[PDB]
Amino acid sequence: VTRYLRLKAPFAAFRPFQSGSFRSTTPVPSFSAVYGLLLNLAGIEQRQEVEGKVTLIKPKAELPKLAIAIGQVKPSSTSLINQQLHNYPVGNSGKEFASRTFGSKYWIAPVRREVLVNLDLIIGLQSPVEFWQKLDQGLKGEDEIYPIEKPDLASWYCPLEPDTRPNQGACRLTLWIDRENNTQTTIKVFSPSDFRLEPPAKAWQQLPG
Amino acid sequence: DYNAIKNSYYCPWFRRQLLLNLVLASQSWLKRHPWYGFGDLLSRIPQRWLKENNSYFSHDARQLFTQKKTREYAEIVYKIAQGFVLSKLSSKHDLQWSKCKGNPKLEREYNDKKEKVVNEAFLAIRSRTEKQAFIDYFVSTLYPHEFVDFAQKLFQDTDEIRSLTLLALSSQYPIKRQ
Amino acid sequence: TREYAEIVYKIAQGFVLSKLSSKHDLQWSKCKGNPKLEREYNDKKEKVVNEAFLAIRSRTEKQAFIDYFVSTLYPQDEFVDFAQKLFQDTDEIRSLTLLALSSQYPIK
Amino acid sequence: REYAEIVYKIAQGFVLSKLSSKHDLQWSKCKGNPKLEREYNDKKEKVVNEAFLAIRSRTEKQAFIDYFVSTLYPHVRQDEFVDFAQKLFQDTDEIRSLTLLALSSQYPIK
Amino acid sequence: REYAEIVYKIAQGFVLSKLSSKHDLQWSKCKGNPKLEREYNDKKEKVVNEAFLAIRSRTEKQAFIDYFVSTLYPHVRQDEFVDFAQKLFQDTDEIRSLTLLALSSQY
Amino acid sequence: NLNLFATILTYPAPASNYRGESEENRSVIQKILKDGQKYAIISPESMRNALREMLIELGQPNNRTRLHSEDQLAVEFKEYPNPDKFADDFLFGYMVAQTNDAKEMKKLNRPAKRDSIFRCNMAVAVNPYKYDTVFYQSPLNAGDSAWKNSTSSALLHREVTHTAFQYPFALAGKDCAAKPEWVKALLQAIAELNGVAGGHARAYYEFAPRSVVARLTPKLVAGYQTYGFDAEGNWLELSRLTATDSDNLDLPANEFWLGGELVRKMDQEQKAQLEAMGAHLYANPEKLFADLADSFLGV
Amino acid sequence: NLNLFATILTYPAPASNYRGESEENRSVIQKILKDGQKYAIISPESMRNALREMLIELGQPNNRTRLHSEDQLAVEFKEYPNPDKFADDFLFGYMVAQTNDAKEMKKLNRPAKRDSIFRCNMAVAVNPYKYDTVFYQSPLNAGDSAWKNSTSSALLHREVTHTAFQYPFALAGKDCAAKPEWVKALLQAIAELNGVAGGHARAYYEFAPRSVVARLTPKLVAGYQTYGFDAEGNWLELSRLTATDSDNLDLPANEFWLGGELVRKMDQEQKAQLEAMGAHLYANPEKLFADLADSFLGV
Amino acid sequence: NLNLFATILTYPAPASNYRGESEENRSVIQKILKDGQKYAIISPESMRNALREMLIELGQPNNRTRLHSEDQLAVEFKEYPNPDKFADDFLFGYMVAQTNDAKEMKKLNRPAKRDSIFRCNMAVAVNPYKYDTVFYQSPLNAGDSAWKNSTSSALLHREVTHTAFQYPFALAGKDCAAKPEWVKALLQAIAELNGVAGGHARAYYEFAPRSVVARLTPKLVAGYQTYGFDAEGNWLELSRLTATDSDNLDLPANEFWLGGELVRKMDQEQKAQLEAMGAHLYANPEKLFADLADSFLGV
Repeated sequence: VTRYLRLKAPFAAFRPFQSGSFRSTTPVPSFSAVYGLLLNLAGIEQRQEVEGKVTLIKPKAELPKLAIAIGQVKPSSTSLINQQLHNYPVGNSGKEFASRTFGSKYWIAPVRREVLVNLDLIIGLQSPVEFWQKLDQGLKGEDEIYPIEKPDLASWYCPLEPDTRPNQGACRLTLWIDRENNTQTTIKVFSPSDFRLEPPAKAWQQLPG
Repeated sequence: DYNAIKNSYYCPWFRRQLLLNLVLASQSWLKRHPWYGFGDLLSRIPQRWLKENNSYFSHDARQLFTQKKTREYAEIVYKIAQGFVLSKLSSKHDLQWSKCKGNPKLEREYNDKKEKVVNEAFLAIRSRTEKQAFIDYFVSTLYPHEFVDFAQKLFQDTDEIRSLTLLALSSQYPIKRQ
Repeated sequence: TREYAEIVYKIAQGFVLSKLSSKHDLQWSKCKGNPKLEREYNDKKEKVVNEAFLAIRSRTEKQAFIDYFVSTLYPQDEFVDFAQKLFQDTDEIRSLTLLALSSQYPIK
Repeated sequence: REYAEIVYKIAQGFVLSKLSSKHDLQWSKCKGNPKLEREYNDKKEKVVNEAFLAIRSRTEKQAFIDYFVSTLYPHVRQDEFVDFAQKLFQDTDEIRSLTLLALSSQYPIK
Repeated sequence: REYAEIVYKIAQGFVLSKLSSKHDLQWSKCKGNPKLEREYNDKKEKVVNEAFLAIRSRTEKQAFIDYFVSTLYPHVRQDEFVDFAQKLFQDTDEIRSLTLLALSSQY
Repeated sequence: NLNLFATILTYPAPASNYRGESEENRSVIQKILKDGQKYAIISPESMRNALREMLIELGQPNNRTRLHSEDQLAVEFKEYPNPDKFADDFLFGYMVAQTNDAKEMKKLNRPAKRDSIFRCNMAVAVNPYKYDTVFYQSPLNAGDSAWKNSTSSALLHREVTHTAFQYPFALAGKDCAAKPEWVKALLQAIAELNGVAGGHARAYYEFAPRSVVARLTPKLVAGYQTYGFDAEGNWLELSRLTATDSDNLDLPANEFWLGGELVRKMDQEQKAQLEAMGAHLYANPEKLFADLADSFLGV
Repeated sequence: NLNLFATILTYPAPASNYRGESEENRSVIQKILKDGQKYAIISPESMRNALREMLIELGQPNNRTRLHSEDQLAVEFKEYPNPDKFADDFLFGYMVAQTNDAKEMKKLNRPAKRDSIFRCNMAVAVNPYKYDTVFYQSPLNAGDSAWKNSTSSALLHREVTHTAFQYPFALAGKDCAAKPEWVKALLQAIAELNGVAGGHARAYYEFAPRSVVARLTPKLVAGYQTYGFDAEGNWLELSRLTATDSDNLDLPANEFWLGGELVRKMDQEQKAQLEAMGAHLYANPEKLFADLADSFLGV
Repeated sequence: NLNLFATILTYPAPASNYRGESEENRSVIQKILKDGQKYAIISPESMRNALREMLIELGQPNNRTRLHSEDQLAVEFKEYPNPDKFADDFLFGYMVAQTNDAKEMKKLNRPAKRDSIFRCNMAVAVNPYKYDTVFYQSPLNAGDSAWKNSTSSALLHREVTHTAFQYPFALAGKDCAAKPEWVKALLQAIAELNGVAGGHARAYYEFAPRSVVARLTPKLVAGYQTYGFDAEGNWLELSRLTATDSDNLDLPANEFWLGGELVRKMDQEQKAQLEAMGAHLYANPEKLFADLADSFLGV
């Protein structure tokens, strides 16, 4: 890796991909979300932004190549703070609903979901010099994030093989997802490793995106 | 740890909340037993009326009488509560349970006074609780009255000591007839 | 630890012992000599401790000021700052003194 | 603070002045003696006892005694604190509390 | 209030006038030797202390005694006599709490 | 070349918002385990709704009404938001319609999908909850009336507390320059917020500005993090005064004006002379936001 | 077009609210935490009931009354005879069921929900109390004529404390339907507010207003720290009231009305604010309060 | 209709009232404090018993007579409380809560409801010191008699306080059947008001009123500061200056009735000056009660 930078945030939420009627969350963000956040923070606009019923139709032909890991310093708890969020009905969709048709989003119904009390992340990116330079220009050029790479090292994550039973692992995770018919991502489960030493090469994952 | 809870017969729903506090920070959080708050919140509303009924099977002998200097700090509370209740009940009428158990047809008259002398104090400590006012109620606890080098704990925690004085006071609550 | 804790405890035991040895003129050596003399000595200490216990409760809050019974129980350089420390925020000092009196209360 | 030690200072001065009236001012005859030290403290303790007894008897005359009787017999000393010699006209209670505290400390009896 | 300092200030002038009257050459000879000051200090002590007994004797005539004595020595008395109605109509506040305790028992 | 963002605080008063999720015969409020304690919170959706309500109250045109319906809560009186002008004041204009207005063939406007301006955070209390409780009479309506009575009368209970709230803006960018008048009106509406929560009419709590202080150059937010502050003290003051004394040359205090409403009463001159002669005026939030708008029209 | 809200207080006297929620042997009053101390509460429902009672007394049309002749207390005239055509203060009582007066649509086209014009708040004390204060006594029984036969024979306790407390309130601005006499009669009823208590056997606490501040500019609530401790008689914002009209214009003093005993502390700064516009210093609070009614309604 | 309410105080004297019923070694009298000072005593319900007894000695029916035969006090009753056949202790047919039911409401049509028509409050002293004793003692008989009281000797002390204290009350009633004689008797009896706080053969105290003042007899409830006059000093004279000012220029006056002490030793010129309506000035307080009852009652 070239260098890595640290950040923290008080509140966040990471929905499982089509969790269901009742939402849920995961202790750590997905790799795809982190990749998108880093791409946007550099000021790189999305490669494709066509419009229609849906979006996110992304070929890999023109897209930066890069390798990302993930880290974690302090465990955080979870809470549930919501009572309502409307939806789009399935069924008759009778009476007025069919009468209005104004970007409908009618039939408000109650539903709850989860939030994270606190969040802090440490990992950065292994990338060529030009990409890091333009990322710095996007951050500084024409909540809070800053590089403390060498000190302040904490635990990390890594894919797990059928041995060495881990503790408090993440149930599911996403690598590269497109909102269409596909095979989604291959590996789901991940395992945390606790040691104040540089993460192993297995922790680094070369992202296809 | 979970294998222990099933041993106690007819666990009350309040002491049952011990399962909630089972969860480098929270490995040993259970050892402080900070269950006074949520245990009191629900117990206030419908079960302040029902607390007199069947003693919820003696409250599992009031958590099995704490399942038996910080340990001595916990033990002195148990000693002080029992000394207070016995001394106050004696100073009221000079009747002793040692003689009461000897003769029949007089147990429940003694026990009724014990009930009405313990519940009033329990309810007095139930309310009027804050950082400073609570310590002034300790005058009543030692009303019929080393060993002083713990104010550096009492004046600082104000919650663990309150929880112990609240829960252990129910240990002297009368046992059921059956 | 030259703090409030032992200071109040020392003066509390010294106060009760002094005046019982003045009014009754008794020493602990005579108490342990025979069981008879011990019990009324215990009884005499019983009356001495309780009258202060009830009466110190009689005067409460700032009306207690820093003037107490038999002139603050008639308690060198450490006195100057300690007096100033008890000059302000006097509420805790009186509360913790009751602990010393209960400690001096005879057992059984 | 500064007034408290001033109360302390006059307490020593009054005690030694009473000793000078009754016996010698200097204290070296009672050094390592089982009888001379005994009488020196005995006359010391009885003098403060009677003076303190008179002061604590005037419980409810707080203000007036601080004007009249509690300040003539004890010889007071003033150097520059005329401004602070004013709360004696309006406080009249805490100053008494300081005086009884100072006299109580000056009771070297075991 | 303000008269407390007025009584305070006039007292040092009163005792300084007292010292200048009974004693001669005043404080100029203090630098000669500390010896003579001891007799000056003890004499100045033995004159004030005997005045303590007389001044605190009886309220009615302790007024009559101290008017005549007070009018003699100080020279700024014309300022104070014409002001505040001659000590607030003769006798008030037991002569300012007995002349402020004879100037705080002579310092 | 940015949009400024700040943090507001409210005067203390008893809480009003009951947050549903009622269990047995009690109404409760959601809590968060910030440091193992309890804290009352409010979701940003209520603030968004209240701000839009004040925008419609001030007379600014809009195309959406949430009216009290007899059957079930719903929102209506809305048409196609074809122009960005005359609608929704450049914010919160979602659309998920599967077949609409010939998409863009006759709409000829941007889809207005997944667009937002002035994304706001959520409010947090400053004092821990002490397990309070206040009971409630709640008698039956009638024993003889034609209308029903729930067959009995109960004895309820609810909990209230007094605690201030702090609240960040988080408004950035430079694209919101089409209607500076709309921006000024929105700023005034924020300055004139009242009854933001939908809690209840009785025991009403209102969000009035009280020492709103934050600013930055055209760089992303950092430094104070809008949280991690003490209660009923000088967190504003201690935090940014200490930082600026440490960072008088590291960060420009000229643009980042003063902080704290208490320092407007004492030691104002010393702080001003030691820091800078910038536009650090602080008398009232109204004129403060007025000069913010005055300086913001040019940028 | 014009809003109003005010905070009013009363004179010190022993406590009056009593409920006995704790036990038969010991009676207690509601307690609230504040900065580590404890204070008394009077719930807004009591003031709502008292206002209804005075509207009964002042010869106004009514749509609610009690019976006091049932084992469990209930209300009769609110729900039985009235289809809710016009409430006391347009409160337009609500309740949900399978139907309400033929779905409350055909016979009388009104919404199921209500208006809630009035805006009240909790009443809080100014100084703390401390624990039990008074003893009490009870008889044994009737004896010969056995009809009561309580056979209690106990010595219970009671809780009393001496404190004068204050409370705020607010009113809607644009409500003018059938207002002219209704709202002024309601205001006149507020002016006295005599019979409010949790019990009137031995307390008899009178809610006579002592000091009022009942004006601001025609806009929303500024929230100038409504809950003011008033320094046990004073006011903590005289400094924020001096600059009636100047170059800075940092405080609006043209729209303010001041109560009685604030004026009675007769001072030279009171001269200073006399020529200041919007002085409105009236000795008698009641005539000032009626004049506010006249100015807000007639003018 | 007319509503009247008044305040009184008694002459200074030493006093002590049995108030502890808690401990035997020492007696406590202090009940409630003010502004950090303990200067208030006495219960607001003993004078009810005193009034009942005095009404008994005045020839009105002995409906409820206290009897002392058992260890614990018990009070007898007549056949049933009836506010028509007899005075019913000033029509005090009170609550009868029992499971037997079968009340007169179904037989005599008596709803058991009260006719209170009276208001009273606890008295408050004007001197704070309660830390003095008398140090009496009790002997041991040991006279070989058939009865031994305690078979011991004790040295127990008591506490007394020399103070004068004030007393407010209100009536706010109206004439009805058989009322004028009964209300006239009540006003006659309130003048003496002896035998307060039960029997006391060692301390003898009286409630003879001096400087009685009654307020706003014809007008509705508008009074304020009932506890006003104190410290052996008149205070209602400036109240007349500030409330219903004597001259009818800026604040028209009102019909007041004043006692004897406030006019016995007071400026002669003031009597002539206070003659806008002449008010009601009397030398002995008992004289004015008859005229006040005649005027308010209407006959």
